Amino acid sequence: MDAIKKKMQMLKLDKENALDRAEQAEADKKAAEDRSKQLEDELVSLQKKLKGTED
Amino acid sequence: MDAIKKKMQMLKLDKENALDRAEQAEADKKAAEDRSKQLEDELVSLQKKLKGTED
Amino acid sequence: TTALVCDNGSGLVKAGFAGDDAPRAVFPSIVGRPRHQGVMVGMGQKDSYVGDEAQSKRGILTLKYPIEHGIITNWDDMEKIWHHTFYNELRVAPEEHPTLLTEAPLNPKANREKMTQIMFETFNVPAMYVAIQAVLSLYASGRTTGIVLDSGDGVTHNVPIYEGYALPHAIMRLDLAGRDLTDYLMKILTERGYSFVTTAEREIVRDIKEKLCYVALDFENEMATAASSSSLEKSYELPDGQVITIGNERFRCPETLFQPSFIGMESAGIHETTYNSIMKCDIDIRKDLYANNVLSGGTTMYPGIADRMQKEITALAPSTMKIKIIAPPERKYSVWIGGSILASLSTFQQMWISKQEYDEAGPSIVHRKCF
Amino acid sequence: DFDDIHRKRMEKDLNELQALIEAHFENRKKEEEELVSLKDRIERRRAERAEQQRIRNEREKERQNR
Ligand SMILES: Nc1ncnc2c1ncn2[C@@H]1O[C@H](COP(=O)(O)OP(=O)(O)O)[C@@H](O)[C@H]1O
Ligand SMILES: [Mg+2]
Repeated sequence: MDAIKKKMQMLKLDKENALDRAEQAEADKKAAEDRSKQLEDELVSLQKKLKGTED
Repeated sequence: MDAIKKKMQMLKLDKENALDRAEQAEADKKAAEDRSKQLEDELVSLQKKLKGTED
Repeated sequence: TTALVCDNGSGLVKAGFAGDDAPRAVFPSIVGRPRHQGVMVGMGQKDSYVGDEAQSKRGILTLKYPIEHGIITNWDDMEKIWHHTFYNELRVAPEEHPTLLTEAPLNPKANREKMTQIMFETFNVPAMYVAIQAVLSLYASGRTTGIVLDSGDGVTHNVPIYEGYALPHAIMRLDLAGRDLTDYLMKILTERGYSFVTTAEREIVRDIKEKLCYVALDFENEMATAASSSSLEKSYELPDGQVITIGNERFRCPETLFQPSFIGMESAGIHETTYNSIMKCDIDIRKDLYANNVLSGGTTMYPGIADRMQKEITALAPSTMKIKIIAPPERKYSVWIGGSILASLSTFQQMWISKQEYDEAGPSIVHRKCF
Repeated sequence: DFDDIHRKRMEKDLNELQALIEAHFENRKKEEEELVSLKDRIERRRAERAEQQRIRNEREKERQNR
Protein backbone atom coordinates (compact mmCIF):
# COMPACT_ATOMS: atom_id res chain seq x y z
CA MET A 1 0.00 0.00 0.00
CA ASP A 2 1.45 3.37 1.03
CA ALA A 3 2.46 3.60 4.70
CA ILE A 4 3.63 -0.03 4.73
CA LYS A 5 6.34 0.66 2.15
CA LYS A 6 7.65 3.65 4.11
CA LYS A 7 7.71 1.63 7.33
CA MET A 8 9.65 -1.10 5.55
CA GLN A 9 12.11 1.53 4.31
CA MET A 10 12.61 2.75 7.87
CA LEU A 11 13.20 -0.83 9.03
CA LYS A 12 15.77 -1.17 6.23
CA LEU A 13 17.60 2.06 7.12
CA ASP A 14 17.94 0.72 10.66
CA LYS A 15 19.21 -2.53 9.14
CA GLU A 16 21.92 -0.85 7.08
CA ASN A 17 23.08 1.42 9.90
CA ALA A 18 23.23 -1.36 12.50
CA LEU A 19 25.03 -3.75 10.14
CA ASP A 20 27.56 -1.10 9.12
CA ARG A 21 28.25 -0.20 12.75
CA ALA A 22 28.72 -3.87 13.62
CA GLU A 23 31.19 -4.40 10.78
CA GLN A 24 33.13 -1.25 11.66
CA ALA A 25 33.33 -2.27 15.32
CA GLU A 26 34.59 -5.72 14.30
CA ALA A 27 37.31 -4.14 12.16
CA ASP A 28 38.23 -1.90 15.10
CA LYS A 29 38.55 -4.93 17.38
CA LYS A 30 40.77 -6.71 14.87
CA ALA A 31 43.06 -3.69 14.53
CA ALA A 32 43.25 -3.00 18.28
CA GLU A 33 44.01 -6.62 19.18
CA ASP A 34 46.72 -6.80 16.52
CA ARG A 35 48.25 -3.65 18.01
CA SER A 36 48.19 -5.15 21.50
CA LYS A 37 49.75 -8.46 20.47
CA GLN A 38 52.53 -6.76 18.50
CA LEU A 39 53.30 -4.64 21.57
CA GLU A 40 53.41 -7.80 23.68
CA ASP A 41 55.88 -9.37 21.24
CA GLU A 42 58.05 -6.24 21.47
CA LEU A 43 57.93 -6.58 25.26
CA VAL A 44 59.04 -10.22 24.99
CA SER A 45 61.99 -9.31 22.78
CA LEU A 46 62.95 -6.62 25.29
CA GLN A 47 62.87 -9.22 28.08
CA LYS A 48 65.19 -11.47 26.08
CA LYS A 49 67.56 -8.59 25.34
CA LEU A 50 67.58 -7.74 29.05
CA LYS A 51 68.45 -11.39 29.72
CA GLY A 52 71.40 -11.23 27.33
CA THR A 53 72.57 -7.99 28.94
CA GLU A 54 72.31 -9.65 32.36
CA ASP A 55 74.45 -12.54 31.11
CA MET B 1 -1.79 -10.92 6.16
CA ASP B 2 1.38 -13.05 6.18
CA ALA B 3 4.30 -11.42 4.35
CA ILE B 4 4.41 -8.23 6.43
CA LYS B 5 4.81 -10.08 9.72
CA LYS B 6 7.66 -12.35 8.63
CA LYS B 7 9.59 -9.64 6.79
CA MET B 8 9.27 -7.15 9.65
CA GLN B 9 10.32 -9.71 12.25
CA MET B 10 13.30 -10.83 10.18
CA LEU B 11 14.47 -7.25 9.65
CA LYS B 12 14.14 -6.39 13.33
CA LEU B 13 16.10 -9.55 14.10
CA ASP B 14 18.82 -8.40 11.69
CA LYS B 15 19.02 -5.02 13.40
CA GLU B 16 19.23 -6.60 16.86
CA ASN B 17 21.89 -9.08 15.73
CA ALA B 18 24.05 -6.34 14.27
CA LEU B 19 23.65 -4.17 17.37
CA ASP B 20 24.63 -6.89 19.84
CA ARG B 21 27.58 -7.96 17.68
CA ALA B 22 28.79 -4.35 17.57
CA GLU B 23 28.48 -4.04 21.36
CA GLN B 24 30.50 -7.22 21.92
CA ALA B 25 33.17 -6.01 19.50
CA GLU B 26 33.42 -2.60 21.18
CA ALA B 27 33.68 -4.20 24.63
CA ASP B 28 36.55 -6.40 23.45
CA LYS B 29 38.12 -3.35 21.80
CA LYS B 30 38.04 -1.37 25.05
CA ALA B 31 39.49 -4.27 27.04
CA ALA B 32 42.26 -4.85 24.50
CA GLU B 33 43.02 -1.11 24.47
CA ASP B 34 43.41 -0.99 28.25
CA ARG B 35 45.59 -4.11 28.24
CA SER B 36 47.70 -2.50 25.52
CA LYS B 37 48.10 0.58 27.72
CA GLN B 38 49.29 -1.69 30.53
CA LEU B 39 51.79 -3.27 28.14
CA GLU B 40 53.15 0.16 27.17
CA ASP B 41 53.49 1.24 30.79
CA GLU B 42 55.34 -1.94 31.78
CA LEU B 43 57.55 -1.80 28.66
CA VAL B 44 58.78 1.70 29.52
CA SER B 45 59.94 0.54 32.96
CA LEU B 46 61.48 -2.56 31.39
CA GLN B 47 63.48 -0.25 29.13
CA LYS B 48 64.55 1.88 32.09
CA LYS B 49 65.81 -1.11 34.09
CA LEU B 50 67.55 -2.39 30.94
CA LYS B 51 69.30 0.97 30.53
CA GLY B 52 70.48 0.90 34.14
CA THR B 53 71.70 -2.67 33.67
CA GLU B 54 73.63 -1.65 30.57
CA ASP B 55 75.22 1.30 32.37
CA THR C 1 12.67 37.87 -2.40
CA THR C 2 12.69 34.12 -3.03
CA ALA C 3 14.70 32.34 -5.70
CA LEU C 4 13.32 30.08 -8.41
CA VAL C 5 15.13 26.74 -8.43
CA CYS C 6 14.38 25.42 -11.89
CA ASP C 7 15.96 22.20 -13.11
CA ASN C 8 15.59 21.57 -16.82
CA GLY C 9 16.58 17.95 -16.82
CA SER C 10 15.67 15.80 -19.79
CA GLY C 11 12.37 13.99 -19.43
CA LEU C 12 10.90 15.74 -16.39
CA VAL C 13 11.14 19.45 -15.62
CA LYS C 14 11.24 19.99 -11.86
CA ALA C 15 10.75 23.48 -10.45
CA GLY C 16 9.80 25.24 -7.25
CA PHE C 17 10.67 28.03 -4.91
CA ALA C 18 13.88 27.82 -2.90
CA GLY C 19 13.61 26.56 0.65
CA ASP C 20 11.01 23.81 0.37
CA ASP C 21 11.27 20.03 0.46
CA ALA C 22 9.86 19.03 -2.92
CA PRO C 23 9.46 20.69 -6.33
CA ARG C 24 6.15 22.47 -6.74
CA ALA C 25 5.41 21.34 -10.31
CA VAL C 26 6.83 18.24 -12.00
CA PHE C 27 5.74 17.53 -15.56
CA PRO C 28 7.22 15.89 -18.65
CA SER C 29 9.14 18.16 -21.00
CA ILE C 30 7.47 17.40 -24.33
CA VAL C 31 5.98 19.73 -26.93
CA GLY C 32 3.59 18.09 -29.35
CA ARG C 33 2.00 19.66 -32.39
CA PRO C 34 -1.20 18.02 -33.63
CA ARG C 35 -0.75 15.91 -36.73
CA HIS C 36 -4.24 15.21 -38.11
CA GLN C 37 -6.48 17.69 -39.89
CA GLY C 38 -9.26 18.67 -37.50
CA VAL C 39 -12.86 19.15 -38.58
CA MET C 40 -14.72 20.60 -35.59
CA VAL C 41 -14.85 24.38 -35.83
CA GLY C 42 -14.48 26.60 -32.80
CA MET C 43 -13.24 23.77 -30.60
CA GLY C 44 -10.43 26.03 -29.43
CA GLN C 45 -7.62 23.85 -30.75
CA LYS C 46 -4.16 25.20 -29.97
CA ASP C 47 -1.07 24.77 -32.10
CA SER C 48 1.17 23.16 -29.48
CA TYR C 49 0.38 21.44 -26.19
CA VAL C 50 3.32 21.43 -23.80
CA GLY C 51 4.00 19.84 -20.48
CA ASP C 52 1.47 17.61 -18.79
CA GLU C 53 -1.32 18.67 -21.14
CA ALA C 54 0.28 16.77 -24.02
CA GLN C 55 0.39 13.58 -21.97
CA SER C 56 -3.42 13.49 -22.03
CA LYS C 57 -3.99 14.36 -25.70
CA ARG C 58 -1.06 12.24 -26.82
CA GLY C 59 -3.32 10.12 -28.97
CA ILE C 60 -3.38 12.74 -31.73
CA LEU C 61 -0.04 14.51 -31.15
CA THR C 62 3.57 13.91 -32.15
CA LEU C 63 5.48 14.45 -28.92
CA LYS C 64 9.12 15.45 -29.32
CA TYR C 65 11.51 16.13 -26.48
CA PRO C 66 13.48 19.38 -26.87
CA ILE C 67 16.53 18.04 -24.96
CA GLU C 68 18.32 15.05 -26.47
CA HIS C 69 21.36 14.23 -24.30
CA GLY C 70 21.77 17.01 -21.79
CA ILE C 71 22.31 19.43 -24.67
CA ILE C 72 19.36 21.34 -26.09
CA THR C 73 18.68 20.71 -29.77
CA ASN C 74 15.55 22.82 -30.39
CA TRP C 75 15.75 26.24 -28.78
CA ASP C 76 12.27 27.46 -29.69
CA ASP C 77 10.63 24.48 -27.99
CA MET C 78 12.83 24.89 -24.93
CA GLU C 79 11.83 28.55 -24.72
CA LYS C 80 8.19 27.47 -24.91
CA ILE C 81 8.74 24.97 -22.10
CA TRP C 82 10.36 27.60 -19.89
CA HIS C 83 7.57 30.07 -20.58
CA HIS C 84 4.99 27.47 -19.60
CA THR C 85 6.93 26.57 -16.46
CA PHE C 86 7.15 30.15 -15.27
CA TYR C 87 3.69 31.39 -16.12
CA ASN C 88 1.28 28.46 -15.75
CA GLU C 89 2.84 25.95 -13.35
CA LEU C 90 4.20 28.52 -10.88
CA ARG C 91 2.34 31.69 -11.90
CA VAL C 92 5.20 33.99 -10.89
CA ALA C 93 6.51 36.54 -13.31
CA PRO C 94 10.27 36.09 -13.79
CA GLU C 95 10.94 39.83 -13.54
CA GLU C 96 11.09 39.53 -9.75
CA HIS C 97 12.89 36.28 -9.07
CA PRO C 98 16.43 34.91 -9.38
CA THR C 99 16.78 31.58 -11.17
CA LEU C 100 19.16 28.66 -10.63
CA LEU C 101 19.34 26.40 -13.67
CA THR C 102 21.22 23.10 -13.71
CA GLU C 103 23.48 21.66 -16.39
CA ALA C 104 25.22 18.35 -16.94
CA PRO C 105 29.03 18.24 -16.81
CA LEU C 106 31.11 18.44 -19.99
CA ASN C 107 28.33 20.02 -22.04
CA PRO C 108 28.94 22.30 -25.04
CA LYS C 109 29.59 25.91 -24.15
CA ALA C 110 27.14 27.32 -26.69
CA ASN C 111 24.29 25.56 -24.90
CA ARG C 112 25.07 27.27 -21.60
CA GLU C 113 25.66 30.68 -23.19
CA LYS C 114 22.39 30.51 -25.13
CA MET C 115 20.61 29.47 -21.94
CA THR C 116 21.85 32.52 -20.06
CA GLN C 117 21.15 34.81 -23.01
CA ILE C 118 17.56 33.59 -23.17
CA MET C 119 17.05 33.95 -19.43
CA PHE C 120 18.38 37.51 -19.50
CA GLU C 121 16.77 38.79 -22.70
CA THR C 122 13.44 37.04 -23.15
CA PHE C 123 12.31 36.36 -19.59
CA ASN C 124 14.40 39.24 -18.20
CA VAL C 125 15.23 37.71 -14.81
CA PRO C 126 17.16 39.74 -12.21
CA ALA C 127 20.02 37.23 -11.89
CA MET C 128 20.63 33.60 -12.86
CA TYR C 129 23.26 31.01 -11.93
CA VAL C 130 24.11 27.68 -13.55
CA ALA C 131 25.25 24.77 -11.39
CA ILE C 132 26.55 21.28 -12.15
CA GLN C 133 23.88 18.65 -11.56
CA ALA C 134 26.08 16.45 -9.36
CA VAL C 135 27.24 18.96 -6.75
CA LEU C 136 23.60 19.60 -5.88
CA SER C 137 22.92 15.90 -5.43
CA LEU C 138 25.87 15.88 -3.08
CA TYR C 139 24.39 18.83 -1.17
CA ALA C 140 21.11 16.99 -0.66
CA SER C 141 22.82 14.02 0.99
CA GLY C 142 24.28 16.35 3.61
CA ARG C 143 27.79 15.10 2.86
CA THR C 144 30.85 17.01 1.79
CA THR C 145 32.81 14.19 0.12
CA GLY C 146 31.81 11.23 -1.98
CA ILE C 147 31.50 10.24 -5.63
CA VAL C 148 28.01 10.76 -7.01
CA LEU C 149 26.58 8.76 -9.91
CA ASP C 150 23.71 10.83 -11.31
CA SER C 151 22.04 8.54 -13.83
CA GLY C 152 19.35 10.81 -15.21
CA ASP C 153 17.17 10.22 -18.24
CA GLY C 154 19.41 11.96 -20.74
CA VAL C 155 22.98 11.32 -19.64
CA THR C 156 24.77 9.48 -16.83
CA HIS C 157 27.71 11.33 -15.29
CA ASN C 158 29.92 10.46 -12.34
CA VAL C 159 31.54 13.41 -10.53
CA PRO C 160 33.92 12.64 -7.63
CA ILE C 161 34.30 15.27 -4.92
CA TYR C 162 36.52 15.39 -1.85
CA GLU C 163 36.30 17.87 1.03
CA GLY C 164 34.49 20.27 -1.28
CA TYR C 165 37.27 20.24 -3.88
CA ALA C 166 35.94 18.78 -7.13
CA LEU C 167 38.37 16.76 -9.22
CA PRO C 168 37.89 17.98 -12.81
CA HIS C 169 40.14 15.32 -14.31
CA ALA C 170 38.06 12.42 -12.97
CA ILE C 171 34.61 13.16 -14.38
CA MET C 172 33.38 10.23 -16.47
CA ARG C 173 30.33 11.18 -18.54
CA LEU C 174 28.49 8.37 -20.32
CA ASP C 175 25.54 8.92 -22.63
CA LEU C 176 23.55 5.80 -21.71
CA ALA C 177 20.51 6.74 -19.66
CA GLY C 178 16.80 6.13 -19.22
CA ARG C 179 15.85 7.02 -22.78
CA ASP C 180 18.13 4.39 -24.28
CA LEU C 181 16.70 1.87 -21.84
CA THR C 182 13.20 2.78 -23.03
CA ASP C 183 14.23 2.29 -26.64
CA TYR C 184 15.90 -1.03 -25.88
CA LEU C 185 12.86 -2.25 -23.97
CA MET C 186 10.64 -1.21 -26.87
CA LYS C 187 12.99 -3.15 -29.14
CA ILE C 188 13.01 -6.37 -27.10
CA LEU C 189 9.26 -6.36 -26.54
CA THR C 190 8.96 -7.23 -30.22
CA GLU C 191 10.19 -10.74 -29.39
CA ARG C 192 6.78 -11.61 -27.99
CA GLY C 193 4.61 -9.90 -30.59
CA TYR C 194 3.93 -6.47 -29.10
CA SER C 195 4.99 -3.73 -31.50
CA PHE C 196 5.18 -0.14 -30.28
CA VAL C 197 6.27 2.33 -32.98
CA THR C 198 4.49 5.66 -32.60
CA THR C 199 6.15 8.37 -30.56
CA ALA C 200 3.05 8.28 -28.35
CA GLU C 201 3.53 4.59 -27.57
CA ARG C 202 7.04 5.31 -26.32
CA GLU C 203 5.28 6.74 -23.28
CA ILE C 204 3.46 3.44 -22.77
CA VAL C 205 6.73 1.55 -22.98
CA ARG C 206 8.20 3.99 -20.47
CA ASP C 207 5.36 3.23 -18.08
CA ILE C 208 5.96 -0.49 -18.51
CA LYS C 209 9.64 0.03 -17.72
CA GLU C 210 8.90 2.07 -14.62
CA LYS C 211 6.31 -0.26 -13.17
CA LEU C 212 7.70 -3.71 -13.99
CA CYS C 213 11.44 -3.77 -14.69
CA TYR C 214 13.97 -4.50 -11.96
CA VAL C 215 17.73 -5.07 -11.81
CA ALA C 216 18.82 -8.65 -11.25
CA LEU C 217 21.31 -9.40 -8.51
CA ASP C 218 22.96 -12.07 -10.66
CA PHE C 219 22.22 -12.05 -14.37
CA GLU C 220 22.94 -15.63 -15.45
CA ASN C 221 20.98 -17.21 -12.61
CA GLU C 222 17.97 -15.04 -13.41
CA MET C 223 18.23 -15.89 -17.10
CA ALA C 224 18.26 -19.58 -16.19
CA THR C 225 15.36 -19.29 -13.74
CA ALA C 226 13.12 -17.29 -16.07
CA ALA C 227 13.71 -19.91 -18.77
CA SER C 228 12.46 -22.82 -16.63
CA SER C 229 9.79 -21.66 -14.18
CA SER C 230 7.14 -19.01 -14.76
CA SER C 231 7.24 -17.18 -11.43
CA LEU C 232 8.51 -13.97 -13.04
CA GLU C 233 5.87 -13.35 -15.72
CA LYS C 234 4.05 -10.22 -14.59
CA SER C 235 1.13 -8.91 -16.62
CA TYR C 236 0.18 -5.32 -17.39
CA GLU C 237 -2.93 -3.73 -18.87
CA LEU C 238 -2.48 -1.43 -21.85
CA PRO C 239 -4.45 1.83 -22.09
CA ASP C 240 -7.17 -0.08 -23.96
CA GLY C 241 -7.22 -3.63 -22.56
CA GLN C 242 -5.35 -6.56 -24.12
CA VAL C 243 -3.08 -7.29 -21.17
CA ILE C 244 0.51 -8.22 -21.98
CA THR C 245 2.88 -10.57 -20.13
CA ILE C 246 6.52 -9.62 -19.68
CA GLY C 247 8.82 -12.57 -19.14
CA ASN C 248 12.58 -12.25 -18.90
CA GLU C 249 12.32 -8.83 -20.50
CA ARG C 250 11.88 -7.58 -16.95
CA PHE C 251 15.53 -7.65 -15.88
CA ARG C 252 17.04 -7.57 -19.37
CA CYS C 253 16.01 -3.97 -20.02
CA PRO C 254 17.86 -2.40 -17.04
CA GLU C 255 20.76 -4.82 -17.37
CA THR C 256 21.93 -2.62 -20.24
CA LEU C 257 23.30 -0.25 -17.60
CA PHE C 258 25.91 -2.79 -16.50
CA GLN C 259 26.58 -4.19 -20.01
CA PRO C 260 26.31 -1.36 -22.55
CA SER C 261 27.24 -3.86 -25.25
CA PHE C 262 23.54 -4.76 -25.47
CA ILE C 263 22.67 -1.55 -27.30
CA GLY C 264 25.96 -1.66 -29.16
CA MET C 265 27.77 0.88 -26.99
CA GLU C 266 31.43 0.07 -26.48
CA SER C 267 31.98 1.53 -23.02
CA ALA C 268 31.84 -0.26 -19.69
CA GLY C 269 28.84 -0.34 -17.41
CA ILE C 270 27.97 2.01 -14.61
CA HIS C 271 29.54 -0.52 -12.26
CA GLU C 272 32.99 -0.09 -13.83
CA THR C 273 33.03 3.57 -14.79
CA THR C 274 32.62 4.39 -11.11
CA TYR C 275 35.64 2.29 -10.22
CA ASN C 276 37.61 3.90 -13.05
CA SER C 277 36.54 7.34 -11.87
CA ILE C 278 37.78 6.47 -8.38
CA MET C 279 41.11 5.09 -9.59
CA LYS C 280 41.88 8.35 -11.40
CA CYS C 281 41.72 10.14 -8.05
CA ASP C 282 44.70 10.46 -5.73
CA ILE C 283 45.81 7.47 -3.67
CA ASP C 284 44.87 8.99 -0.31
CA ILE C 285 41.20 9.84 -0.87
CA ARG C 286 40.16 6.53 -2.38
CA LYS C 287 38.97 5.08 0.93
CA ASP C 288 36.60 7.99 1.55
CA LEU C 289 35.22 7.80 -1.98
CA TYR C 290 34.76 4.04 -1.58
CA ALA C 291 32.81 4.55 1.63
CA ASN C 292 30.60 7.42 0.40
CA ASN C 293 29.39 6.33 -3.02
CA VAL C 294 26.18 8.27 -3.70
CA LEU C 295 23.38 7.39 -6.10
CA SER C 296 21.00 9.96 -7.55
CA GLY C 297 18.87 10.64 -10.59
CA GLY C 298 15.70 8.94 -11.72
CA THR C 299 17.12 5.89 -13.45
CA THR C 300 18.75 4.68 -10.24
CA MET C 301 15.30 3.86 -8.83
CA TYR C 302 15.19 0.32 -10.17
CA PRO C 303 14.35 -2.16 -7.41
CA GLY C 304 17.55 -3.97 -6.51
CA ILE C 305 20.23 -1.74 -8.04
CA ALA C 306 21.84 -0.63 -4.78
CA ASP C 307 22.78 -4.26 -4.15
CA ARG C 308 23.96 -5.19 -7.64
CA MET C 309 26.19 -2.13 -7.82
CA GLN C 310 27.66 -2.81 -4.38
CA LYS C 311 28.36 -6.43 -5.31
CA GLU C 312 30.08 -5.38 -8.54
CA ILE C 313 32.24 -2.72 -6.93
CA THR C 314 33.17 -5.06 -4.08
CA ALA C 315 34.28 -7.54 -6.72
CA LEU C 316 36.43 -4.89 -8.41
CA ALA C 317 37.76 -3.02 -5.37
CA PRO C 318 40.47 -4.25 -2.98
CA SER C 319 39.15 -6.62 -0.34
CA THR C 320 40.03 -4.43 2.64
CA MET C 321 38.11 -1.26 1.76
CA LYS C 322 34.50 -0.97 2.85
CA ILE C 323 32.06 -0.29 0.01
CA LYS C 324 28.90 1.58 0.96
CA ILE C 325 26.25 2.85 -1.45
CA ILE C 326 24.06 5.73 -0.28
CA ALA C 327 20.59 5.37 -1.85
CA PRO C 328 18.20 7.83 -0.21
CA PRO C 329 14.48 7.19 -0.78
CA GLU C 330 14.12 10.69 -2.27
CA ARG C 331 16.46 9.86 -5.13
CA LYS C 332 14.44 11.34 -7.98
CA TYR C 333 14.30 14.87 -6.57
CA SER C 334 17.74 14.75 -4.96
CA VAL C 335 19.19 17.26 -7.42
CA TRP C 336 16.36 19.68 -6.88
CA ILE C 337 16.47 19.38 -3.08
CA GLY C 338 20.17 20.14 -3.24
CA GLY C 339 19.43 23.08 -5.50
CA SER C 340 16.97 24.46 -2.98
CA ILE C 341 19.50 24.08 -0.18
CA LEU C 342 22.20 25.83 -2.20
CA ALA C 343 19.90 28.68 -3.17
CA SER C 344 18.85 29.12 0.46
CA LEU C 345 22.42 29.68 1.69
CA SER C 346 23.58 33.10 2.82
CA THR C 347 27.19 32.55 1.72
CA PHE C 348 25.96 31.87 -1.83
CA GLN C 349 23.94 35.07 -2.07
CA GLN C 350 26.71 37.01 -3.79
CA MET C 351 27.55 34.44 -6.48
CA TRP C 352 24.57 35.21 -8.74
CA ILE C 353 25.30 36.65 -12.18
CA SER C 354 23.78 40.10 -11.76
CA LYS C 355 22.22 41.64 -14.85
CA GLN C 356 24.54 44.64 -14.97
CA GLU C 357 27.47 42.22 -15.10
CA TYR C 358 25.93 40.49 -18.12
CA ASP C 359 25.37 43.85 -19.79
CA GLU C 360 29.09 44.63 -19.44
CA ALA C 361 30.62 41.34 -20.61
CA GLY C 362 27.97 39.66 -22.75
CA PRO C 363 26.76 36.07 -22.49
CA SER C 364 30.32 34.80 -22.16
CA ILE C 365 30.18 35.89 -18.51
CA VAL C 366 29.09 32.40 -17.45
CA HIS C 367 32.48 30.83 -18.15
CA ARG C 368 34.16 33.57 -16.10
CA LYS C 369 34.59 33.74 -12.31
CA CYS C 370 30.83 33.58 -11.82
CA PHE C 371 30.83 29.97 -12.98
CA ASP D 1 26.47 19.66 8.93
CA PHE D 2 25.29 16.03 9.15
CA ASP D 3 23.60 17.02 12.42
CA ASP D 4 20.27 17.95 10.83
CA ILE D 5 19.94 14.46 9.35
CA HIS D 6 18.79 13.27 12.78
CA ARG D 7 16.30 16.12 13.24
CA LYS D 8 14.82 15.62 9.76
CA ARG D 9 14.96 11.79 9.65
CA MET D 10 14.19 10.45 13.13
CA GLU D 11 11.10 12.67 13.31
CA LYS D 12 9.30 11.11 10.36
CA ASP D 13 10.85 7.72 11.12
CA LEU D 14 8.21 7.28 13.84
CA ASN D 15 5.69 10.12 13.51
CA GLU D 16 5.00 9.43 9.84
CA LEU D 17 4.60 5.69 10.37
CA GLN D 18 2.24 6.16 13.33
CA ALA D 19 0.21 8.85 11.56
CA LEU D 20 -0.18 6.77 8.40
CA ILE D 21 -1.22 3.76 10.48
CA GLU D 22 -3.81 5.99 12.18
CA ALA D 23 -5.02 7.23 8.79
CA HIS D 24 -5.34 3.70 7.43
CA PHE D 25 -7.21 2.51 10.52
CA GLU D 26 -9.67 5.40 10.49
CA ASN D 27 -10.19 5.19 6.72
CA ARG D 28 -10.85 1.44 6.80
CA LYS D 29 -13.24 1.82 9.73
CA LYS D 30 -15.10 4.68 8.06
CA GLU D 31 -15.21 3.06 4.63
CA GLU D 32 -15.52 -0.72 4.52
CA GLU D 33 -18.17 -1.52 7.13
CA GLU D 34 -20.35 1.46 6.23
CA LEU D 35 -20.14 0.58 2.52
CA VAL D 36 -21.11 -3.05 3.07
CA SER D 37 -23.99 -2.09 5.37
CA LEU D 38 -25.23 0.57 2.93
CA LYS D 39 -25.04 -1.87 0.02
CA ASP D 40 -27.08 -4.40 2.00
CA ARG D 41 -29.63 -1.67 2.77
CA ILE D 42 -29.86 -0.67 -0.89
CA GLU D 43 -30.21 -4.35 -1.82
CA ARG D 44 -33.18 -4.71 0.53
CA ARG D 45 -34.78 -1.59 -0.94
CA ARG D 46 -34.12 -3.01 -4.42
CA ALA D 47 -35.86 -6.26 -3.51
CA GLU D 48 -38.85 -4.28 -2.23
CA ARG D 49 -38.92 -2.31 -5.49
CA ALA D 50 -38.84 -5.63 -7.36
CA GLU D 51 -41.85 -6.88 -5.38
CA GLN D 52 -43.77 -3.65 -6.05
CA GLN D 53 -42.94 -3.85 -9.76
CA ARG D 54 -44.10 -7.48 -9.92
CA ILE D 55 -47.39 -6.70 -8.18
CA ARG D 56 -48.15 -3.68 -10.36
CA ASN D 57 -47.16 -5.46 -13.59
CA GLU D 58 -49.34 -8.46 -12.72
CA ARG D 59 -52.41 -6.42 -11.77
CA GLU D 60 -52.14 -4.25 -14.89
CA LYS D 61 -51.70 -7.33 -17.09
CA GLU D 62 -54.72 -8.91 -15.40
CA ARG D 63 -56.96 -5.91 -16.07
CA GLN D 64 -55.66 -4.99 -19.52
CA ASN D 65 -55.82 -8.55 -20.91
CA ARG D 66 -58.60 -8.27 -23.52
N1 LIG E 1 10.24 4.61 -10.34
C1 LIG E 1 11.03 4.46 -11.42
N2 LIG E 1 11.54 3.27 -11.77
C2 LIG E 1 12.33 3.13 -12.83
N3 LIG E 1 12.68 4.14 -13.65
C3 LIG E 1 12.24 5.38 -13.42
C4 LIG E 1 11.38 5.62 -12.27
N4 LIG E 1 11.09 6.92 -12.26
C5 LIG E 1 11.71 7.47 -13.33
N5 LIG E 1 12.41 6.55 -14.01
C6 LIG E 1 13.19 6.83 -15.23
O1 LIG E 1 13.92 8.03 -15.00
C7 LIG E 1 13.56 9.03 -15.95
C8 LIG E 1 13.37 10.34 -15.21
O2 LIG E 1 14.67 10.73 -14.78
P1 LIG E 1 14.91 12.19 -14.18
O3 LIG E 1 15.74 12.06 -12.94
O4 LIG E 1 13.59 12.90 -14.17
O5 LIG E 1 15.80 12.82 -15.35
P2 LIG E 1 16.33 14.32 -15.25
O6 LIG E 1 17.72 14.19 -14.68
O7 LIG E 1 16.28 14.80 -16.68
O8 LIG E 1 15.34 14.97 -14.33
C9 LIG E 1 12.31 8.57 -16.64
O9 LIG E 1 12.46 8.78 -18.04
C10 LIG E 1 12.23 7.10 -16.36
O10 LIG E 1 12.67 6.38 -17.51
MG1 LIG F 1 18.92 15.08 -13.39
